[PDB]
Amino acid sequence: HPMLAAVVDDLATHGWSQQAHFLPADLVRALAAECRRRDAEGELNPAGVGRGATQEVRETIRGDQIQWIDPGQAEACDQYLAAMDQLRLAINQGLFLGLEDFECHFALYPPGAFYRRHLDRFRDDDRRMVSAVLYLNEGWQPHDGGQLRMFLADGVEHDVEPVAGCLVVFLSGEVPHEVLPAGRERLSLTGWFRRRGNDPF
Amino acid sequence: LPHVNVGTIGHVDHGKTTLTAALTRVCSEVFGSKIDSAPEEKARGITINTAHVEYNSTIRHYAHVDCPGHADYVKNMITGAAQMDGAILVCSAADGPMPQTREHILLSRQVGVPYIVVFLNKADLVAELLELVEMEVRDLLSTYDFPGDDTPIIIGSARMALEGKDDNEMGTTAVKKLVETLDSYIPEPVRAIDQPFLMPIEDVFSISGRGTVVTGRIERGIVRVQDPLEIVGLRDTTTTTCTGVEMFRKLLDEGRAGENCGVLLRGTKRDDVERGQVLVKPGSVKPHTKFTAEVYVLSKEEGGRHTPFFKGYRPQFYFRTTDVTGNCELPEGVEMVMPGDNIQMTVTLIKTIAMEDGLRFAIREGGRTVGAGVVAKIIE
Ligand SMILES: Nc1nc2c(ncn2[C@@H]2O[C@H](COP(=O)(O)OP(=O)(O)O)[C@@H](O)[C@H]2O)c(=O)[nH]1
Ligand SMILES: O=C(O)CNC(=O)C(=O)O
Ligand SMILES: [Mg+2]
Ligand SMILES: [Mn+2]
Repeated sequence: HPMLAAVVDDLATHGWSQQAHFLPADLVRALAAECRRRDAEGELNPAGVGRGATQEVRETIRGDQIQWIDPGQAEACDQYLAAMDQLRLAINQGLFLGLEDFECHFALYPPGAFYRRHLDRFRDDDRRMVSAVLYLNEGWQPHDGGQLRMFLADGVEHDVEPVAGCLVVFLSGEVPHEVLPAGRERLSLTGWFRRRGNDPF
Repeated sequence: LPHVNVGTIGHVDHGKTTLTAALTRVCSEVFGSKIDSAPEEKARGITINTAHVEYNSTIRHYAHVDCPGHADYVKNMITGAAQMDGAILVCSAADGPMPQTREHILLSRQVGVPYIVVFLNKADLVAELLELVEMEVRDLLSTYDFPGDDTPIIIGSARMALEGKDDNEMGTTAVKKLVETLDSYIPEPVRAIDQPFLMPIEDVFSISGRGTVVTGRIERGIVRVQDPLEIVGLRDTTTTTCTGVEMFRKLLDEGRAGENCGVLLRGTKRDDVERGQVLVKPGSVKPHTKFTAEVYVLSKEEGGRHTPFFKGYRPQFYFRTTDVTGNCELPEGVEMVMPGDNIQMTVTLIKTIAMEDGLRFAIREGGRTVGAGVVAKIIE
């Protein structure tokens, strides 16, 4: 509750926020467990890059394996979606960003996979406003690599280890970032809040 | 260099795709002239098969839309994925007007395409029918309320121009002539920010101490502090003044097209305004309920219905930021409608909504999109 006020303040003053233990450890383990359960059934596939007709799996840019999440698949996820929707509304009431909906997927980087430097917002579609990433990895350590690296204002770089419970939120149109290789499995829940476009369809 | 949207329409095999390459070369020779790394998105929706090219004349910059299949033209024109400020109808002297020629002129009228310019292709193959063919097409246009008698018509062969290989005045010269015509006939379009203010309302808050706030993304125009405003839709129209614009906790003196912000009203109570309404420059847009609309029904494969529908279809019509139920009235002889098909209907809404000719909307049956339409003619 007060932890949401923090994210909203952070986005306002800095354009990004990280919060430790955003969800309780019990729910985080279940989200990690749902991710593994999916992998075990071949339901995660190579993630791609770009939009529309030029969307391609390019493995020299992005190598994580993914699956989109919808309501009714698992109560752990329903709980996640609910937390995220509480965030969406906080951000709307405090910053007037006009977030309408939320895309998110489970993401598994096998060891060696990475995601080169990029913006989350598409070059020719500006609907993405806020990015949110929740990590699910227990006993992470600096020798394991695999950090998100964010390029902030004034040349400043900031690394975030992908530690269970940790949530990172940033302005999708404004914070370039990349994921470095890791020596072990790297689970996460990445998504984007987005605002109105030019059409409903 | 102003940005003018343009595109080729006409029957198949008549040489649309060819006049497209032709235009690039004639301009590039006679008029000067990276991958996206962002993560993929969830859905995708309609698949628009659409090609794009760019070419510059001395006066202006053109964005050009060509399409493979007729069906592609229908989806792209109705959604706005291919919205033109003026269209280039391609018709051939060789064959003359054919079905998809009529359907496209008609379709352009429905969708609100302002201006149409004609290029009579395959002139190389001719004589004397050029007089007669112009007569026909001119009336063909006039039949659908385009200035068919006062419309420009350039004659030539794009395949020459493309190889050009100007043999008569019918080659490179005629394409130069077509571009010259676009420069002349199609007026510079009015930028969103130069249009009357409009903002569809999403949330409605009351921030302790500073009054009532409505949020959204501004569609067009500019709102400044102490601007008069109307709230239009779902309810009797109301007036108000803007007392501030907020964005990321910063106070601005004006809000601009494209910006997501909160607008502060004077006096207006939190319960006197709701999602779906639009915040508007007074007398700029009016409330309406009955209209004629071109609609494309989504395919099964595109997330649409698995089965047709019939008279008395009462689905949800999504206008900017909210749903509203509507009765559908099909033309005579029309009993069924197949997923992937497109047809005209007369819609009557349960409540009033802010609309103008040319407004795009979605049709939804239980949350998910099953059709996409555009407003053709306001009736009541
Ligand atoms: N001789 C001649 N053939 C043409 C001309 N324009 C188009 N064609 C022929 O029509 C073929 C296919 O036309 P295309 O441009 O694909 O028509 P579209 O379906 O309307 O795009 C071309 O490759 C040419 O063979 C022309 O000006 N002269
Ligand atoms: O995995 C991370 O830490 C960061 N996620 C992304 O950059 C992404 O999926 O767009
Ligand atoms: Mg073609
Ligand atoms: Mn990213």
